[PDB]
This record gives sequence, structure tokens and C-alpha cells, in this order.
Amino acid sequence: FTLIELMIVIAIVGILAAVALPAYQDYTARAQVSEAILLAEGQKSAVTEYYLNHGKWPENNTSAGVASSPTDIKGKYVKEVEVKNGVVTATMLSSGVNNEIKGKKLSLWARRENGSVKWFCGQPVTRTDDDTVADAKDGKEIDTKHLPSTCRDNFDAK
Amino acid sequence: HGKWPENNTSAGVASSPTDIKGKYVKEVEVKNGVVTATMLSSGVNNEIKGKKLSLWARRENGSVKWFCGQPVTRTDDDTVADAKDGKEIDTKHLPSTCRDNFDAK
Amino acid sequence: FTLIELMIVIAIVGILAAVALPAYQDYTARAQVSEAILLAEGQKSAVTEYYLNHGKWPENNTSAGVASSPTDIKGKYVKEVEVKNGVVTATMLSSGVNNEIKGKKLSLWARRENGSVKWFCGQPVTRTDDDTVADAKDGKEIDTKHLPSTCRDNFDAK
Amino acid sequence: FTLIELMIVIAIVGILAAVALPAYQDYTARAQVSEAILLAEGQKSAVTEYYLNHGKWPENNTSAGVASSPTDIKGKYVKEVEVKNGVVTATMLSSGVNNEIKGKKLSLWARRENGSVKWFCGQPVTRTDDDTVADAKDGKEIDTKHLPSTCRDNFDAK
Ligand SMILES: *[C@@H]1O[C@H](CO)[C@@H](NC(C)=O)[C@H](O[C@H]2O[C@H](CO)[C@H](O)[C@H](O)[C@H]2O)[C@H]1NC(C)=O
Ligand SMILES: *[C@@H]1O[C@H](CO)[C@@H](NC(C)=O)[C@H](O[C@H]2O[C@H](CO)[C@H](O)[C@H](O)[C@H]2O)[C@H]1NC(C)=O
Ligand SMILES: *[C@@H]1O[C@H](CO)[C@@H](NC(C)=O)[C@H](O[C@H]2O[C@H](CO)[C@H](O)[C@H](O)[C@H]2O)[C@H]1NC(C)=O
Ligand SMILES: *[C@@H]1O[C@H](CO)[C@@H](NC(C)=O)[C@H](O[C@H]2O[C@H](CO)[C@H](O)[C@H](O)[C@H]2O)[C@H]1NC(C)=O
Repeated sequence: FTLIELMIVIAIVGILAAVALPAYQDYTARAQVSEAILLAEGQKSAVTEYYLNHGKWPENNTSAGVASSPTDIKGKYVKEVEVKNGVVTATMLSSGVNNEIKGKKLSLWARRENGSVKWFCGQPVTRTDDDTVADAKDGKEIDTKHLPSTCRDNFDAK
Repeated sequence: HGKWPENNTSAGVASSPTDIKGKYVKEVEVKNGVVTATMLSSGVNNEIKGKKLSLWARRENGSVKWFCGQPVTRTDDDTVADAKDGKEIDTKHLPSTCRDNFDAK
Repeated sequence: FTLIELMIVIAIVGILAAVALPAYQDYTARAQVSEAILLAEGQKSAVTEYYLNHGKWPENNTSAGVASSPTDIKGKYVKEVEVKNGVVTATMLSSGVNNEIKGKKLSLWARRENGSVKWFCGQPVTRTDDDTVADAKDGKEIDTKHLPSTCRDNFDAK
Repeated sequence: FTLIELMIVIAIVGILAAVALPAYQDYTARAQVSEAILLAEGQKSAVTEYYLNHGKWPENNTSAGVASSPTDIKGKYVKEVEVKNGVVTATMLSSGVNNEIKGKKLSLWARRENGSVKWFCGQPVTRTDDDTVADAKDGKEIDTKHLPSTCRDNFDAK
């Protein structure tokens, strides 16, 4: 006979949350990845200096002169950050993150410019030789959709 | 947090179920993300008082989707089941938008 | 004989407002707290620098090099922000806020990482020693329900 | 002899619409103003930076580094947004709006905090000196009833 204004408006806010659910869920993940990136960076300094001073990429965190323990460079969504031959990889925690990005990671690596180096940011990579890396293809890479426009670099970016 | 709120206080709502009541609603309790609403005993039909429904959600991964239907219990973080017991509001009294089954996806 | 469509629909919008009342009232409070947090932050800079440059936490706002007057770091819902030995506490005004959060506050404190510091955000805390704080247990803490997921830190968080 | 249930219920929905008419008509206007406010903001950035970098308020849009043309910062209910000496005013279109708010506007202005500035939001204002504005009293101000609780600032708010 009457009461449908309360019933529909409680059910439009319910469906509004369902539509606002995936937007906040990738905005959210995309936000948790933007930090793995900040934790990865700032460690470029150590790595850059080590390379320019010696001409060899730092083998591990201790070589680069950073928390000798990967797990000591963690965060809220970051379970750690390891330096492996100049390549700095950031791992996403398992608690406090999206759902399709946890335990997932990215990498920052550089290239000899000769007198200086240039840095790249993208999906996990392994270093082959002092001037070549390759996709750490394995299945734990953070999905392209979660990576900034500034971190879409490919293993062979120059 | 990636975990469903255990109770009202966890969800950050009137720590007391009875504090989320109404004219026909005797309360609303959050039990592991599942929100159940109980029908008062005074001021209602006759075959719906003391009866209730539930709203529960499901991880969409990055977001969640909500369901509305007859009382349900949460089993695991992504599974609930009919709170079969006899106090569910009869299908005839539920909107077309609240006919969801325990296994709706 | 007739007119119940106008009577029920005016009474469903009335009860719709009553159901929409607590949702807007915690969404609202949760919004007024999210600012006390923004006012508290951005003062991390002063405090961080003071600590790293001297190895001692700033005793008060003036030491940290900020509005020497706590009341000078207020807002709409924020009655102020005081720095007490590196701990930055934000107080909720008494006018313009929820109802169960006014005159209530939170704290931001940091911890020596050795070469850098890490910040925490949560319910009011007091500093004991240069690397230890404790619950400013007293009854004026902003209730957990009003605090973001990013500001649920405990006095002993590391 | 009979048919009054159809006659009354068609006439209760008719009067229900008449009662729901003013509610949707201020909820509506109040909604069209909330945007003039969003269009006004986000231009605070340009204005803030211009002031902090030079110590003088941007004279006009071009100075602030925004669509050199006021009319280029319009919307659905917004006919434009002009920056006049740091004061940003938003004008309500003439088509697509309430009825007692079209061609009407509001202003956002700031104040030197010394090292930073604080923003205000309210009824149209004019800038007198670098730290003083005044009511642009003229009759085209959006009525207090249509302004959010967050945009009730007076010319002398500090
Ligand atoms: C740090 O990175 C260096 C990269 O050249 C690496 N050196 C070489 C030649 O690979 C360092 O390892 C050397 O020093 C450690 C010290 O304990 C050890 O002796 C290794 O045998 C030697 O290669 C890297 N340091 C560490 C601690 O691994
Ligand atoms: C709120 O829901 C939480 C869901 O994870 C739940 N935590 C866990 C781990 O189940 C909270 O309970 C925790 O906190 C309370 C606080 O008194 C108590 O210490 C419990 O032992 C602990 O599990 C839920 N909060 C409450 C108040 O129940
Ligand atoms: C600022 O924080 C400092 C933290 O070390 C604190 N110093 C010490 C040793 O606690 C400053 O106080 C010192 O300087 C003021 C200046 O008037 C005064 O002389 C105090 O006696 C002295 O401790 C803090 N500055 C202020 C103004 O309190
Ligand atoms: C932008 O705002 C400035 C605020 O100081 C204003 N400058 C002054 C001194 O008022 C700019 O105007 C100056 O530059 C324009 C450029 O054509 C013109 O030369 C004016 O004479 C000069 O005042 C403002 N820029 C514009 C384009 O108005």
C-alpha cells in the first residue's frame, strides 16, 4: 500500500556499494603497489653508488650497504626488498593487501650509461650480465593493471 | 583487514545489537561480516515477528558483492550457509531484491 | 476509503532517514577523524628532521620548529596538534564534530630505525624513553571504530 | 455506490508528489551547488602555489595557470569559474539548475598563514588587500540554505 521509498533507497545504497566495490578494490591495490615502488626506490642510491664506485653491481643488500636482511626493508604491504646483483625487487606482504597482488612483486634495475646509469621500473627481472636482465617469469609478478604508468618497463628497455 | 568483522563493535557500530533496532526491528547483529536483522514482537504482522533475514558479502578480490536473503551463517571467509532453524522470514514477505540463496555468487 | 499511498511514502522516507542516520553519522565521524590524522601528519617532517639531526626527539612544537602554539595547528574538527617528545597528538574540537569523538584525540609517534625512523598512527600515547612510548590511557582516545585501517597501531608496534 | 479506492489512491500519489516536490527541489539544488564547489576547488592548487612561490595572489586564471578563459572552467550547472586575485568564484549556469540558484555564485579564498595558506568557502567575496576580502554584496550569492555545512564561511573568517 505504501512503504517503498525506504526499501528502494536501502537497496540502491546496497548496490551502490557493490558498484563502488571494484573501484575501491583496484584503486586500493594500485595504492599498495605504489608503495612497494617507494620502498624499492631510495635504495637506488646505494646501488648506483656501489656500481659507479666499483663498476660491478652489488650482489646483495649487504654489498649495497643496506639492511643486510631483505626482511628488514619491509612495509605495510611490503614483505621485503632484496637487492640481487643491482636489481632491487619488492615483495608484497600477504596481510593487509588487495587479493590478487599479495606475495607478488616488482623490480627496479639499472643500466650502465657510461659515467652514470639509468633506472627502470617494472615486473620482476633477473640480471644476466652487467648490462642485461630478463623476465623473472614465474607467475608472482604484480599484474600490469596494478602498476603505475611510470613502472611499465620491459626487461629490454633502454 | 582482509577479515570479516566478528561483531558489531569490530565493524564499528553500536556495540549493542539491540541498539540497532527499529519499529518492527528488534535488532541487527553483525556476526562475521553477516548482518542479520530481527523482527520485533510488537507492531508487526503475525507470521513474521521474531523472524529475521541476513545480508552477507563475498570477496570479489579488491572489492566485495552483497547478497540479501533468508538468515545465513558464515562458515569460512568466503562461504556461508542457511541458518536453518525455523525463524527465517518467509519468502513471500521478502522483496524481489532479497531472494538470495546461501550459495549465490 | 483511499489515501494511504501519500501516508506510507511520507513514512518510509521518514524511516529511511532514521536508517540512513547512523550510516552518515559514523561515515561522518570517520571523516572528521581522517583529518585529525592529516593535521597530525606533515608535522612528521619537522619531527623526523629534528630527531635525525640531533638524535633527540623534539620536546615541543617550538623545538620541532612548528607553530609554537598547539592551538595554532587546529582545524575544523581539530582543536589542535601538540608535539610532546616527538609524539604528535591531535585533539578533536568540540564544535562541528560527531558526538562521541569530540575532545578526543590520536597520536603519531616514531621509532629509531637507526639512520632513519618509522612512523606509527593510533590511539594517544606518551613517550617514556627515546625508543618507547605507552598508552596515554585516560579515556579521551578516539574509539577504534573511528580510526582508519592505517591508524590502528598499538603502543608497542615495531 | 463503489469506486473510491482507485480515486483516492490516484489522489494520494498526486499529493505525495507535491510533498516530495520541495524535498527533491532543495536536495536537487543543494546537489548542483555541491559541484560548483568541486569545480571551484582543485584550482586551489594553482592559486596556492602561485601565492607561495611569489607572495602575490594570482590576478586572473592565466596568472594562476589555468584555462585562461573563465568560461573554460564550466560544468553542467556551472557556467564558469574565475580567479580574481586569488579568490576563485564559481557561477551557476542558467540551464539545468534549480530556479533560485541559477546565475548565482560562491567563492573560495585563502589567507596567508605564513609559510602556507588556509582556504575558506562561502558566499561571493572580493579581495581588498593581500590578506583581506569582503562580501561581494550584490544579490547574486547562492542562498545559505543551498550551501554545505563546510561552505558557510564569512568574509572575515580566520
Ligand atoms: C657484495 O657484492 C660484491 C659484488 O662484487 C661481492 N663481491 C664479489 C666479487 O662478488 C661481495 O662478496 C664478496 O665479499 C663477501 C664478504 O663476506 C665474500 O667474501 C664473498 O666471497 C665475496 O665475493 C658482496 N658482499 C657480500 C657480503 O656478499
Ligand atoms: C572484531 O573483529 C575482529 C575480527 O578479526 C576480532 N579479531 C579476531 C582476531 O578475531 C576482534 O577481536 C579481537 O579483539 C578483541 C578486543 O577486546 C579481543 O581481544 C579478542 O580476543 C580479539 O580476537 C573483534 N573485536 C571484538 C571487540 O570482539
Ligand atoms: C626543544 O626540544 C629540545 C629537545 O632536546 C629541548 N632541549 C632539551 C635539552 O630538552 C629544548 O629545550 C631547551 O631549550 C629551551 C629554549 O628556551 C630551554 O632553554 C630549555 O631549558 C632547554 O632544555 C626545546 N626547546 C624549547 C623552547 O622548549
Ligand atoms: C598574473 O597575475 C600577476 C599577479 O602579480 C600579474 N602581475 C601583476 C604585477 O599584477 C600578471 O600581470 C602581469 O603580466 C601580464 C602579462 O601580459 C601583463 O604584462 C600585466 O601588465 C602584468 O601586471 C597576471 N598575468 C596576466 C596575463 O594578467
